[PDB]
Amino acid sequence: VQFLQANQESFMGICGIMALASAQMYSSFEFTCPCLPDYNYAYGIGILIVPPIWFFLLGYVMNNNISVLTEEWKRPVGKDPAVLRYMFSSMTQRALIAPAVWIAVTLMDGKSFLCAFSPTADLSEFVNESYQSLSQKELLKIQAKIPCKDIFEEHEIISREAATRYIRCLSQACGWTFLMVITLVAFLVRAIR
Amino acid sequence: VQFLQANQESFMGICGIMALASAQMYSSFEFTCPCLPDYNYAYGIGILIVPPIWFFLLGYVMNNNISVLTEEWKRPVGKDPAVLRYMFSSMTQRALIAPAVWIAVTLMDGKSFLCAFSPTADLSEFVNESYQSLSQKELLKIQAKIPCKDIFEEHEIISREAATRYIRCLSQACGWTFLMVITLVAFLVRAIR
Amino acid sequence: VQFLQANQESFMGICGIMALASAQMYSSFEFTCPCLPDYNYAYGIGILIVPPIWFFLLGYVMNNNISVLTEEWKRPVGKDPAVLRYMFSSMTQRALIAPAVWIAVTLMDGKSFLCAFSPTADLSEFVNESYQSLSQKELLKIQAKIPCKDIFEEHEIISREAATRYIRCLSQACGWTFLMVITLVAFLVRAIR
Amino acid sequence: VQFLQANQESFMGICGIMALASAQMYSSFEFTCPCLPDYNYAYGIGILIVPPIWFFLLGYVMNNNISVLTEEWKRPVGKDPAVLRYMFSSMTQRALIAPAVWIAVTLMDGKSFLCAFSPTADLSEFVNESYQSLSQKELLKIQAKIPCKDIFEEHEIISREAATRYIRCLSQACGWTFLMVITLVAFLVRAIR
Amino acid sequence: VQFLQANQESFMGICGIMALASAQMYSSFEFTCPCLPDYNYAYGIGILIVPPIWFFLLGYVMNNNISVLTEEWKRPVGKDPAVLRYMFSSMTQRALIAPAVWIAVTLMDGKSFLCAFSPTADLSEFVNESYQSLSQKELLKIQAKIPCKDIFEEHEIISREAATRYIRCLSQACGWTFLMVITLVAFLVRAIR
Amino acid sequence: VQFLQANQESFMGICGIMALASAQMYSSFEFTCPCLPDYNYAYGIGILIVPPIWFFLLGYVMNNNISVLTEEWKRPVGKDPAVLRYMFSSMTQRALIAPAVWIAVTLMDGKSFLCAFSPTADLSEFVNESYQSLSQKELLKIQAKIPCKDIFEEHEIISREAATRYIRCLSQACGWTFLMVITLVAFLVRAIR
Amino acid sequence: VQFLQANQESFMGICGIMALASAQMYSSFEFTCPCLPDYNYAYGIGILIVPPIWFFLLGYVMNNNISVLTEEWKRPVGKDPAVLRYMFSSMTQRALIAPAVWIAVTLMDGKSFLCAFSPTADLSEFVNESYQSLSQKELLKIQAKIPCKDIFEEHEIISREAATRYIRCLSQACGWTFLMVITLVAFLVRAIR
Ligand SMILES: *[C@@H]1O[C@H](CO)[C@@H](O)[C@H](O)[C@H]1NC(C)=O
Ligand SMILES: *[C@@H]1O[C@H](CO)[C@@H](O)[C@H](O)[C@H]1NC(C)=O
Ligand SMILES: *[C@@H]1O[C@H](CO)[C@@H](O)[C@H](O)[C@H]1NC(C)=O
Ligand SMILES: *[C@@H]1O[C@H](CO)[C@@H](O)[C@H](O)[C@H]1NC(C)=O
Ligand SMILES: *[C@@H]1O[C@H](CO)[C@@H](O)[C@H](O)[C@H]1NC(C)=O
Ligand SMILES: *[C@@H]1O[C@H](CO)[C@@H](O)[C@H](O)[C@H]1NC(C)=O
Ligand SMILES: *[C@@H]1O[C@H](CO)[C@@H](O)[C@H](O)[C@H]1NC(C)=O
Repeated sequence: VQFLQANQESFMGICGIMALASAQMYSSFEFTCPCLPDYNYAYGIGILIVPPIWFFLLGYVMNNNISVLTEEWKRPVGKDPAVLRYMFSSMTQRALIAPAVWIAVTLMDGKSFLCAFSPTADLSEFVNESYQSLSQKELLKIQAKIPCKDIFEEHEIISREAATRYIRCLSQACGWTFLMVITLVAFLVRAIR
Repeated sequence: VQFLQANQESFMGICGIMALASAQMYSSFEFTCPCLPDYNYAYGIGILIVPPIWFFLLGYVMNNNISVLTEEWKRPVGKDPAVLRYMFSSMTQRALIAPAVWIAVTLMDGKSFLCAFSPTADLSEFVNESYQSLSQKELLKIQAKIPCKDIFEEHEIISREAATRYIRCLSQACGWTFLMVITLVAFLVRAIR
Repeated sequence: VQFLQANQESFMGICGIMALASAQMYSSFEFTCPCLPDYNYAYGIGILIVPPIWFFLLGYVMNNNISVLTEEWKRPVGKDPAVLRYMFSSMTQRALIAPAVWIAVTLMDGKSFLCAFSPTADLSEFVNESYQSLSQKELLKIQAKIPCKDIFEEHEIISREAATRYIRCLSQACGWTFLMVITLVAFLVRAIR
Repeated sequence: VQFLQANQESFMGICGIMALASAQMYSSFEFTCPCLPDYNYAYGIGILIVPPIWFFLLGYVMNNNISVLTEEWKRPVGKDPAVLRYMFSSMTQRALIAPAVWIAVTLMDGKSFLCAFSPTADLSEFVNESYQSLSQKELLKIQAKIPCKDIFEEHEIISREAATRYIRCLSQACGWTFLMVITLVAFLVRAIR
Repeated sequence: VQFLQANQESFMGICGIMALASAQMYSSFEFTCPCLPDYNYAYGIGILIVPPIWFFLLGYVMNNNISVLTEEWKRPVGKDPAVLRYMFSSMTQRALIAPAVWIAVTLMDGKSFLCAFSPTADLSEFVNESYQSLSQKELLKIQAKIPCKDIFEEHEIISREAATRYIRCLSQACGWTFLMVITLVAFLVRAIR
Repeated sequence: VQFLQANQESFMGICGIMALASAQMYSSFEFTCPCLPDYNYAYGIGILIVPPIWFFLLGYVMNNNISVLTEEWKRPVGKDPAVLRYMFSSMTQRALIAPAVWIAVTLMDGKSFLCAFSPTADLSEFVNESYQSLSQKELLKIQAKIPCKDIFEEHEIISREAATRYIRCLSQACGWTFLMVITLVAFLVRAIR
Repeated sequence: VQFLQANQESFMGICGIMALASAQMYSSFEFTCPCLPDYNYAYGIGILIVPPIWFFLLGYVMNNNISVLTEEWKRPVGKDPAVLRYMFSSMTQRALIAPAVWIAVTLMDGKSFLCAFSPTADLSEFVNESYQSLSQKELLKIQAKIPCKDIFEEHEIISREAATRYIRCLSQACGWTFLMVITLVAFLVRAIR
């Protein structure tokens, strides 16, 4: 939370104020994995996918030049040819910021990955040597409870903390690759056009 | 609480100051489920319904142009035809902000859902296999105590934490659908009129 | 306490500065129920009643136009007829704010209700089935100790937490009804006069 | 401590800055009852009495018009008759603020009352039924240790927490009566002169 | 620490900024009594005596008019007779502030008194009745360890907390007498010269 | 986190604002060593290497003179000869700040060193005397779990805390050498060119 | 950390901003004694010696008049004779501030002394009476672990807390002597030149 208060007053700005808004909203959001073999994937991917869509729509709405764009696109011939495209692309670029920040933040803190890819993941290195031959339905039901400290009661079968750290490392690697690709794309866009 | 201090000074504004007011008021509100089979639904739905109504009335009151609206609507013919409707609709739109923020915040933190829909919910996956045949009145009385950590003393029958996470996920899904529908409506309103 | 720091700088104001003053004073006030069958009601109703009276007097005192009102009311004929009534009613309205805030805050946090109406309340649903036939003097003395966690040592007779939550819900319902009635009255006053 | 930071910037002032100074000084003062039958009363009454005297002297000193008052009172005839009395009374009134704040704060938090009036108080309702006949010297020595959690080791004789709450309620009642009388006096002074 | 942040911005000042500097420096200073019969007195009196001397020297150094004073005192006859004495006395008075604040703060928090006067103090009321006849060298070595919670392991001989509270009360009494005498002297100085 | 809030407002700046950005980002980054003999080195070196590369790219992007550099380098002959090189080198120098801050901070807090060089390190002084003759594959697998408090369960073989402190000291030595070399290079650059 | 935030805004300054920088950097630095008989002295003296050297170099670099000094010292005859020496000495004096602050802070908090002089110190008063005759190599290895709470497991031989307090007192005495000598030197410099 201190990171938001620090990065504040930097723009001082409406463009770079939704970024800290999304970051702080994630910081004050109670992630709760259902820890069920059926609804884990859905919940994880939903937390990963839906809030950025909503932030996109919100950034499109809060821009004071949607009215003019609608008025011009509505006429068969509006009062120029492509200053409209300019402000439209500027609006889209300004809007695309907060979704990227949300996705980066939720990837660096690998809760959604841990909640989503836990039941199906291949954890054969962490499963105990005694219970190394059992129905994968049992392993599904057990591994589903890994992101839940309070519900997991199968310490004699799978080390919970080892698998947690493994999947969190995977999630952080993915987040860093995402950040690098995004920054390269921004570099090309600013250096070409 | 840090989210409110961060989002402050953004408008700097009386319109976008009731939003943080309602958010902070929820943050500093001691939600207390009665954990009784009779008054759970009432308390949950009341916390969900009444404070937004009060915020609506308050936002209507704090606007300095209710006096002029009353004076004009009181005359059979006032000193124009529809600049009154304009300021009235502006007042209503400004007022409708804080109820939406309250409902969104109280849905993302699924306490009201957990308090309200716990006694009647169908929790057959979490009920123990031994006590899978008993009077639904007993299950009513037991499930009523799920939102109360201090009162629940039936660990041999129902896993409390699993059901809590389940209902909290449901509540968060509902909150996200609410936010998306609200944002789409705002988008249409700003893009048409 | 963060709510006061957030709502600060909003008026920026002497009128809307006693509200946060009373709220913060309640936040930093050590409520201590005597937990005796004789002095519970007195203490609860006193905490509910006296501080708003004091805030009323204080708001009357801190207004710089009591001297002029006294000087005019003292003369048999003062130097107009009813600009005095105007400033007097404005002073009274400005003063009536902080008592309302104090009463609302102390009702939402149902300590005074829990301290006051505990010894006399009808708690027959929470009393154990074994001790369901005993002198109501015994129940008086026992229920008096409900708001005190450190003094209550009768867990085999009455569930303390259940009764606490029950009475806190009642208090919050009363507080919400109070807020709604107050806001309706303010609405009528602003819309008529 | 948050109350001081909140009430700050309100005057923005040298008059209403010693009030928060005294309040904060009490907040950051380590009250330590000696818990001995001989020095309890002395310590309690001293903490109640001496700091307000010191604040009075300090408020008299920090006012830049003591030099002129001394120079005029020193002459047999000074260069008017009673503008001196005016500034003297203004200085005295400005000085009398911080002692009142200190006394109110130290009364609302009933430590000085608990430390002072504990050894001599009549606690016959809290003394156990077994030890209801013993030399009042023993009760003196025992009750002296009531404000000390770490020293009290006579739980089989007197309930410490009950007596603590009782005396704290008495102290808060006294503090509220003090505040009411002070505010009434200020009201009369402002409404008459 | 909140007291310093509160008293800040009051002067807004270089004179009244060393006071909060010394107070905060004491607040962030790790007092560590050696708890040995030989070096307790030395450490206590040193913490009481040396830092105020250093603050005196520092306040003398940070004043931009020592160069002129040296240049004038160096000449046999400088370019007036006693405007030098005026600025010298003003410098000395400005410098004497921080030592007083340090001494007051370190007296109100009776650590230095507890560390210094513990081995030699007469604690015959707290010593157990069994060990009331033993070589005062043993009592010296034992009482030396009173300010150290981690080292004291003689609970069967002397109550540590009782003696701690006793000596802390003595220290606070001394601190209050010091503050009163200082304020009286300042009053006389401002009212005479 | 307080260090960032303190060093803020110092530049008041876009150049010296990415430094605190990177420092705060490290402060709010959840380092999680996988504690596996295969992926420890990779994770440690990645955390050490990749974020500074990303900060370099970001500092290159956020500078408003990449467009002009591209436009000039694109032409066979641009509209001078080497004012381009000047602004290019200034941009590169401004960009190189945040990577250095990240590397210094992550070296002073020896987590990456502890995670990376733990499985291969030579810890023969800390290994117990009983298990001083065993397959280095066993020691590899065991030492891999040293940075994980929750996973390490081999206290009868290797002291975890001793090895942790050893490797953290090594990391801090490396960080200090890095800082010294960087500062010497900056000194030469500023004193020559 | 609050001391830095308090002493901030005092200069408001680039000269007196490195002082708080070094103080805060020490506050947010994880001191970790290796607790080995060979590398304790090295680590302690290094933490005491190297960071002030780096702060000296940094303060020399951040001053905007090293370029002019180099340009003038480079010529056989520069465009006056000794205004160069003036700005050079001013730069050196401004640079010497932060090393002094670092050394003072690290001496008042006697970790470096405790880490460095623990293995070689003469602790014959704290060593148990049973183990008062043993090879000083054993005492070396044991005393090396005194600054480490988690590693020290020889409570039957040496009291760890007593020796810790002893060495911390020694370190604080040294720090106070350092501060006094530094202030006297500054006094002489300001009063003579
Ligand atoms: C594996 O299972 C055995 C029981 O067969 C148990 O004793 C052992 O502690 C388990 N180990 C792990 C790492 O789960
Ligand atoms: C279910 O009930 C049995 C008793 O028949 C008990 O042993 C078991 O622990 C219970 N399990 C759960 C998950 O409630
Ligand atoms: C009720 O009293 C019985 C003793 O007759 C006791 O065993 C039981 O735990 C009590 N239950 C409650 C809810 O107080
Ligand atoms: C009163 O004393 C008796 C011993 O006679 C003891 O058993 C009981 O717990 C005591 N009760 C209280 C409230 O002190
Ligand atoms: C005093 O010493 C006796 C042993 O003779 C011990 O039983 C008792 O607890 C001690 N009391 C105190 C207050 O030290
Ligand atoms: C070393 O191993 C032995 C068992 O042979 C055990 O008793 C001892 O505690 C161990 N010591 C350490 C420091 O690991
Ligand atoms: C000293 O060693 C003896 C064993 O000979 C032990 O009983 C005693 O507790 C030890 N005391 C200290 C202070 O180390």
